[PDB]
Parts: sequence; structure tokens; C-alpha cells
Amino acid sequence: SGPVPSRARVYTDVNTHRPREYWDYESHVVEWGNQDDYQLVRKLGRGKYSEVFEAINITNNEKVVVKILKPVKKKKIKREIKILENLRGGPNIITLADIVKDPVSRTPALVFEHVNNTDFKQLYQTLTDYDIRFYMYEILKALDYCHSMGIMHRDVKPHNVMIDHEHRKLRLIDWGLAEFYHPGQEYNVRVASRYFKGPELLVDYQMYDYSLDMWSLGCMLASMIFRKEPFFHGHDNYDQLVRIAKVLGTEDLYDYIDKYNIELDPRFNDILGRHSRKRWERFVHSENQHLVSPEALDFLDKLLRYDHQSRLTAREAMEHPYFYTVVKD
Ligand SMILES: O=C1C=C2C[C@]3(O)COc4c(ccc(O)c4O)C3=C2C=C1O
Repeated sequence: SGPVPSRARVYTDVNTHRPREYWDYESHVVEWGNQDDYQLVRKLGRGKYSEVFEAINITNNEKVVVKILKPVKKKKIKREIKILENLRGGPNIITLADIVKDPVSRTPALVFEHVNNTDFKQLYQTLTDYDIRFYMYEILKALDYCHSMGIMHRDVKPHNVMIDHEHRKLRLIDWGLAEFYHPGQEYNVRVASRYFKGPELLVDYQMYDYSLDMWSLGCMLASMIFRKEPFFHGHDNYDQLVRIAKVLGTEDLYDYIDKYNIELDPRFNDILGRHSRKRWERFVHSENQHLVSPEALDFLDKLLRYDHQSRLTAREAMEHPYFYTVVKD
């Protein structure tokens, strides 16, 4: 009586019919550039797996961004590199311009195109209804592209969506957690930022797919139209599901668990409780109503679904009425 198996309903066998070299990143051999071509200018951010700097290619004065990795097994590094190369040129996919060996850290440094970004914490406050629809559509292009190429991003969140607003330019970044989708494979559920983790991860259902990114995207849309970032703010992974259940309701959550025969952790019994499904309108107020429309709520509703199989795919989402004006251009 284990969980019921699941398969992506789209792009199911993209990797199954690709040459082994496309998805077998462990066998990938890195082509190293020259580190002396770059000079670090300013540290933009520091993470657990790396440090990012604003740099200059001294051979042409071009501004670039350098991500210096910390020691972390070649396999993990190769995966990110292979995924970046496979997706390079894709719509709104961050461009990996070079790969060098940092002499000081003795670790690989990934060189990316530079995006004159506007921190989401500030930007998200000035966005208009049309802006949100436009950027959502652009993110969807990136996701349909990577998904169509057999890759799940697994870390979709505001911070990983760089936006040069004046140029209406967007880039989906940080593919460090991305992975190749193979039907029937059980994946690590310890991915994505807590606030953007899909129900499947929170209930430990390992046979997930591209649909995971759609939930994370839905979380972003909600935070944007309702002006509450993050929308689902849990204290931990357990409480995260509780925050989701307080909105989507426990009825559909349990229907989801039953459908896939998922065994709920013992420490999930007395915290989920019982909650009715709240109407999206309950989150609309004077300060955000100008970003909400029947179209936006219908779209959000088709993204934030417990059952990963019932969520819209990136391609289907692009056909939603919410984007008619954007499509029209
Ligand atoms: O491929 C990329 C590219 C970037 C460019 C950038 O776009 C710059 O700025 C950043 C940052 C990450 C963290 C951070 O704090 C920050 O400021 C970046 C990346 C991460 C990636 O995986």
C-alpha cells in the first residue's frame, strides 16, 4: 500500500528519446575559459552554495555576473552547467557566458550575462496590472521552454526572476536545483524555498514533475496581485502546508492524499485540522483591488491546485484570457 505512481502529463518522454549525452551530466566534460579575463567589482550576494559578484570582462569592458561556487561534488556542478548549456538561447533563460576556475577559491566560477535588476522587494510595490500579466507571461515562456526540454527548475521564486523593468527584460536564474525529468523517477523533495514548495513536496510525494514549478509560479502570482509577499508564510515545512490548507481548504487536500494513497506524517495529524476553502475574493482589499480581475483569480485558481496533475501546464497557462492583452502586444 505505497503511494500511487505518477507521470507528467506533458513532455513525459523528452529525455527518454534524447541521446544519453543530453541528460547524462555526470559524463559532461567542462570546457574552461580564462579566469584572467574577469575582474570582480562588487559582491551582489552570498548564499550557502556560492557568492555572486558584479564583474567586468577586461577584454571588452562588458559587465557580467560571476557566481563563484563553493566545493560541492563535481556531479552537482556539472548538472547546473549542463542544464545551462542545454537551455542557453531559450526565451528569458539566463545566459551562461563562460565557465572559469577561480584561482583564489580553487572552485568553478560561472559567468553570466548581466541584468540591471530591480530588487523584487521594491519593484513588486510599483507594478501595475498590465506589468504583472506581462512578466507572468514572460516567465511562462521560460518554463514552457525548459519543461519542453525535459528540465524542472525546482526553485521558482521572486529572487530567481531578475527584471530590468525599464527595458521590460526578464531572466529566470539559478538553475542550481534544476533536474532532468525521467518518468517514474523518485526525486528529492528537499527543493525550492519553503514558501514556494508545492503540496507534493510537503507531503513527501517523490514522483513529482514539471508541475511543481507551476505551483511555485502560482505562489508568486498571488503575492503579486494581493500584495502579500510571500503569500503562504509558513514557519516550517509542516506549518507551510497548514498555511496552504487555511486557504485552499482541507477537503481537497485530503482528496489529494487519498487519490495518491499518501501516508501523512504523524506530526501532521493535529496541525492540519479542518479548514474550509476560502474564496480568493477574501484577500482583495483597497490597496490591491486594482491588480485583481476575474481573469486573474480564475488563472490563479488553475495554478494553485493540490493535485499536481490538475494544474495548468506552462503552455496552457499562456492561452488563458488573463494574457489576451499581452498576447495582442
Ligand atoms: O545564473 C545565475 C545568474 C545570476 C545573476 C544574478 O542575476 C546577479 O545578482 C544575484 C544573483 C544571485 C544571488 C544574489 O543575491 C544576487 O544579487 C545572480 C545569479 C544566479 C544565477 O544562478
